[PDB]
Amino acid sequence: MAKVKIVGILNVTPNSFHDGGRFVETDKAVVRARELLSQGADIIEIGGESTGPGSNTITADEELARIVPVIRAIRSSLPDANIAVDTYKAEVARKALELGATMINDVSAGRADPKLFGVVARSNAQIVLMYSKDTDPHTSFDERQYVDVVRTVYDFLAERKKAAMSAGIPADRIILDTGLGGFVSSDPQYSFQLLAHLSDFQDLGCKLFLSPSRKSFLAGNELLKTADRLPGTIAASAIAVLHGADYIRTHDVLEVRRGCEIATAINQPP
Amino acid sequence: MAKVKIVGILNVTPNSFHDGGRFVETDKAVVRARELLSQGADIIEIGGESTGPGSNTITADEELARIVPVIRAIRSSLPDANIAVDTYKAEVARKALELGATMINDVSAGRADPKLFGVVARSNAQIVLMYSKDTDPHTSFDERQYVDVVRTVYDFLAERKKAAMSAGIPADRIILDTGLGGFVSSDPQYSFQLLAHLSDFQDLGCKLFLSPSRKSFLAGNELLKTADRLPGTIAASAIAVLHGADYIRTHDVLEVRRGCEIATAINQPP
Ligand SMILES: Nc1nc(O)c2nc(CNc3ccc(C(=O)O)cc3)cnc2n1
Ligand SMILES: Nc1nc(O)c2nc(CNc3ccc(C(=O)O)cc3)cnc2n1
Repeated sequence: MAKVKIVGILNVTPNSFHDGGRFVETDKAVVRARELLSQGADIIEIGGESTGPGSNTITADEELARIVPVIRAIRSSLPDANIAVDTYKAEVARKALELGATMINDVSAGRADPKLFGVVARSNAQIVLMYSKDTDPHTSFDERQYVDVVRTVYDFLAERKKAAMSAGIPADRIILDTGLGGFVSSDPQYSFQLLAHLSDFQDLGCKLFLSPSRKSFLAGNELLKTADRLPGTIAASAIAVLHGADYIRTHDVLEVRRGCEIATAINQPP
Repeated sequence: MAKVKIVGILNVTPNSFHDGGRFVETDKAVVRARELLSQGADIIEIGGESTGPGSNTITADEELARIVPVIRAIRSSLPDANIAVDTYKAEVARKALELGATMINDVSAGRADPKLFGVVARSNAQIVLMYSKDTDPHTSFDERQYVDVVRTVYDFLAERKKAAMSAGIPADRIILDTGLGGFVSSDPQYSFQLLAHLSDFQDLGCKLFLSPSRKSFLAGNELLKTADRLPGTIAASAIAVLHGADYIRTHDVLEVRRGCEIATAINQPP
């Protein structure tokens, strides 16, 4: 059984407000991609629009203005790099694929932009379909309750896979993500239940993709801030791999790679 | 489902027994004990004789000269702390129990000293019986092979539990440890198989105790040295808890506690 593919998060978020222009943010992104690769990332995932807590929506033009220089610079300086883009906007995905990205990660599962499925279908790229409790990726993180969150998410992902296939994406280019954290509920129990039952989602026939990545459900009893959730991220990501994850999305490539290697080894027979 | 109990390692083997100082400074050990407690250790485990790579045997007299001052200082400045002692020697355990230790951790599983079982039986302390491929804790770490390491270790622990009980120790005071790292084999695959099948040991009726703690089986494909094994230790300890460990022994108390809390949460039913 194979190693997990580590997806290193590269957020392009211009919020410094100083004398330097867009080039400073682009240069920051390139140094960060080099570091992620140094730490053993298999894939560099570029995102121009945060969907974390308290985030809001940007225009497609602003999102392209952020990620296009970055993709260009990484492709030229690091041509071996495997590039993914985190976007739910068809116009953003189309340009990113033309510039050499090979993976599109859609937190809306193709629901925010009905044209995105066709953009990926006409390419050679893979698509990540993630479960979210609402169609809008920037909905507030309410305390959503579930009678059976595993069944709810499973039925959702089955439906979205069938829609992606009807739009022309073959099953072997579809990757599935249960969602975690606020995407599921501000109540952490449901994220833990998806992690406990993650192997069930292998019956949909698709590779699995997870992003524990210091999310709110890892706050624990101490209600840890983001900066203190690295131990919890390592544990959650290792257990996800133990239960079938093929991709792990993370800010902390070195540590999460090494932790998930242990999970992979525990999964091996003699 | 209860939290794991975190056993914080306080090893007071001196830097260089023969070349430098004969003992550690007692106040520095107390400082470390206070940090382990403040990081969330439930138990402080004092040991005067190390058993990792290349360790040296020491006499019972010298072992007492190491741990007695440190136990006395901790019981005076931290009387609420739970004390365990890591020793395979009956005369060390006897004095440790007199001074208030409530758990004896024996890496020989009661084999190295025929009197140890009886000393523990005449106390109210718990005893940890760990599997090792050889009785002598300082045996070199050979590449021991197994046809079925789970079966071998299971039958060993069943036999040591029966021996402890024959010596008057009740089953509800017996704690079992599969061993990890060189205690099992210099081949890491056998330590991963024990972790993968740890739930098989719940048939024995005893709480389970594990010490991933930056051991050699966490070296991975990079053949990481001790300093780089914290992520793997978090992942292995978390997975051990997910698979039924009741105690986790570590010197990285803060991080391993937080990671293991995630494993406990994933184990909880809706
Ligand atoms: N495929 C996939 N899977 C994710 O889990 C994901 N998460 C984020 C970032 N969004 C969040 C959402 C919630 C939280 C919190 O509750 O803390 C944090 C970050 C962005 N892209 C993502 N893509
Ligand atoms: N109950 C229990 N369980 C242990 O696992 C343990 N380990 C050590 C320390 N000994 C070792 C042995 C092997 C290795 C390596 O291969 O790296 C490292 C340290 C000391 N007390 C212990 N007690």
